[PDB]
Amino acid sequence: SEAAHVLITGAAGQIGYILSHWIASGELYGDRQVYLHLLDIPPAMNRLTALTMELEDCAFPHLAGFVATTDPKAAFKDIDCAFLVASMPLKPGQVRADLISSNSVIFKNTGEYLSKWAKPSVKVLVIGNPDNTNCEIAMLHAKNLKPENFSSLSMLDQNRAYYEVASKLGVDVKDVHDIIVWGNHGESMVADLTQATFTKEGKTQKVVDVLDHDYVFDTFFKKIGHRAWDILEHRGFTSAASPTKAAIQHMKAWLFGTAPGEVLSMGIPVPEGNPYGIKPGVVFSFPCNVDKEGKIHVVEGFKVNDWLREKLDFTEKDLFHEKEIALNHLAQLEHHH
Amino acid sequence: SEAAHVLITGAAGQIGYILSHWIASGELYGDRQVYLHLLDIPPAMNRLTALTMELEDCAFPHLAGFVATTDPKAAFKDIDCAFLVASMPLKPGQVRADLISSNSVIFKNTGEYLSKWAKPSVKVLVIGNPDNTNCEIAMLHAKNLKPENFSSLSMLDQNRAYYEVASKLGVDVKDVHDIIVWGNHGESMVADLTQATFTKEGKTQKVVDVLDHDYVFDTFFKKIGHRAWDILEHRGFTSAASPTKAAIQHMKAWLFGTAPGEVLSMGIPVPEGNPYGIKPGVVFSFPCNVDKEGKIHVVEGFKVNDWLREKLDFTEKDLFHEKEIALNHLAQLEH
Ligand SMILES: NC(=O)C1=CN([C@@H]2O[C@H](COP(=O)(O)OP(=O)(O)OC[C@H]3O[C@@H](n4cnc5c(N)ncnc54)[C@H](O)[C@@H]3O)[C@@H](O)[C@H]2O)C=CC1
Ligand SMILES: NC(=O)C1=CN([C@@H]2O[C@H](COP(=O)(O)OP(=O)(O)OC[C@H]3O[C@@H](n4cnc5c(N)ncnc54)[C@H](O)[C@@H]3O)[C@@H](O)[C@H]2O)C=CC1
Repeated sequence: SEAAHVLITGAAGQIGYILSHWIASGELYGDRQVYLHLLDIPPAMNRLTALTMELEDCAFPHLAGFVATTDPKAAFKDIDCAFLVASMPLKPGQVRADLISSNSVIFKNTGEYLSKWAKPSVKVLVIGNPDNTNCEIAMLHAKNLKPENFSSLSMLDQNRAYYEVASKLGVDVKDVHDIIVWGNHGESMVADLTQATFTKEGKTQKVVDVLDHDYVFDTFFKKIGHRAWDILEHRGFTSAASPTKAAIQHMKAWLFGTAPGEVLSMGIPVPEGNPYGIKPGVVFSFPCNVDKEGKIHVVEGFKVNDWLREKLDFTEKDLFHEKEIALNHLAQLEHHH
Repeated sequence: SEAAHVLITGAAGQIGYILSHWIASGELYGDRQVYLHLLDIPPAMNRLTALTMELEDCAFPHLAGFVATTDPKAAFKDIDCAFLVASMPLKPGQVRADLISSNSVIFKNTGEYLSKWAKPSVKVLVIGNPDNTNCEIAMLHAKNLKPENFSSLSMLDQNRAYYEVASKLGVDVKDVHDIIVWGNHGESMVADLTQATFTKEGKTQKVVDVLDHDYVFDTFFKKIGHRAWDILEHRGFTSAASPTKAAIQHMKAWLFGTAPGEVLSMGIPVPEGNPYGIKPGVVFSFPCNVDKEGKIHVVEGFKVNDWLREKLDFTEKDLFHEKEIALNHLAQLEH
């Protein structure tokens, strides 16, 4: 077989460094070889060279080759999947609206590169923040691609939730089931425990039937929400290994399918006629599985109580608002020209 | 199965960060769960805490639990294997004798902790520099353990050599065979291409028969020698992912055995009656394989020409010298 071509943007950063090695080690594509397209900006090219040197010094049997570059054509040409890690960080004094705005241009341009140069079968995982909206913008501006080509990463938050709940309950993570992260990232994200069950001593119960209401519907989202800050506080830098783990997990499931009973939160273009009353037009985190053909499906059968309904409606509203900001910013720049 | 207990020293550093995650992902012990013992020093507590939070945030099914601590006893208690990454760095104005001396204390103490608290079957991989001598010192001070419990990491250098020679030949790494790293780390390391072959267009030839003499016996060793430096110059930090890769490769082979035809350079206490005329009493990188019971063996059948003989003798002499420095320093401290 021919090697799979894999793009990583912002390749010289923390996440790119780990992600490239992990993929080159064979963890993503199994026995198949990989060819890495490694994209960054000119200031970062020395760091990027250092990365390629270490890749080389691993003598990876799965690594068919690589290109390290600042050129979009070289980075996107004939790729099979992409980890869009790079984004424009928040500048001092900026609010979220400005973050959405600055990134809208990057992701418009990236959608255009994808459509022009990537394989029609390309699987694009959006990681750089604001990821749901960056994904929507990239998709909207990729004329030869389709919704099925795009998703955004919410698995980091799901993994955080699983560990938090399992620890609280005093069980292993494998003994907790059906925790879901819905909607947008950021403040409106819905960390849903209302479906969740756990097994302890051969006894299976619902999480919300055992834990205090205060914990579930207050303390829990608080700990999840301040987790990244807490890591930065102690580390001096933001997370790197844990988003990488989640990214590989998402893509591997997307490529080859999920396991029986497995439910992974994934940001996807909202399907028309989804069973949870979400309006098409944005990228929204749903409970998902993936079939052996690599197609993502929203998992049916979960229940929406009044609390969840309100939270879903709020994060839906939030996502359409972000989209509006992004499209308006692009329209204003266009008008100015 | 009960969880395998895995120690990583210097856990809060760059290598420790990646190594802990890679192991927790299941890549070392397969289906068996792991329980990480993460040791570092007092000023690194916050970075260690940060590491544990990220491990937690991966929701690894292979991670049974962890201890993250500055306490020796908690870190070494009932461990099954150890990656000894931490070491005393060279301080400005110090020479190699100083580096050997400062680390001898640390590794004497580590040998004692290992003997006192680790399982008798513990597999100890020494990574922190100077690794051959650190390994020898820890072993000598591990009363209840044996030479079989100890090895040192030379696989990063072998992997570097394979990619260098493959790139020079314009072939795939898989098409190059029998490159070996012998002896000590540092200046006297022997990057041996005299056994090595490669395949291309249906022909197998010796590397030394095809590549230029100046390349093989000068340019090549210089390239391998200034590689770490060149990465530092570009990265702003020392290598991390590549030594982690080699360390997992080494330990996984040690745990389950090597594949057919596979030859891994490994630093081991010199076996009596090894076929390459090396004296017992130091830790020396040999071409090795590992049997299905996890026992390391020196590979037989390689040839020692006059060039290799001289290089082997020089690095051997170098190792016994380093050992002497370390033991003399420890002796001074006693009296
Ligand atoms: N969705 C999720 O679950 C999470 C996402 N993230 C996102 O990942 C991003 C990267 O994180 P780190 O790797 O820690 O950051 P980093 O600052 O270490 O590296 C970012 C890299 O992107 C590069 N870059 C900037 N603009 C670029 C462009 N137009 N094209 C290509 N490369 C470009 C930089 O040169 C740098 O090498 C963050 O900015 C954040 O948005 C971070 C954590 C979790
Ligand atoms: N054998 C090989 O192939 C290679 C070995 N190395 C070795 O790896 C070592 C560390 O590399 P990184 O982790 O990237 O360095 P780093 O500087 O990022 O972190 C080293 C860690 O060791 C800790 N440490 C220092 N003294 C300690 C003690 N007595 N007990 C416990 N922890 C202690 C530090 O607090 C620090 O967290 C180097 O000292 C070097 O000797 C590096 C490259 C290749």
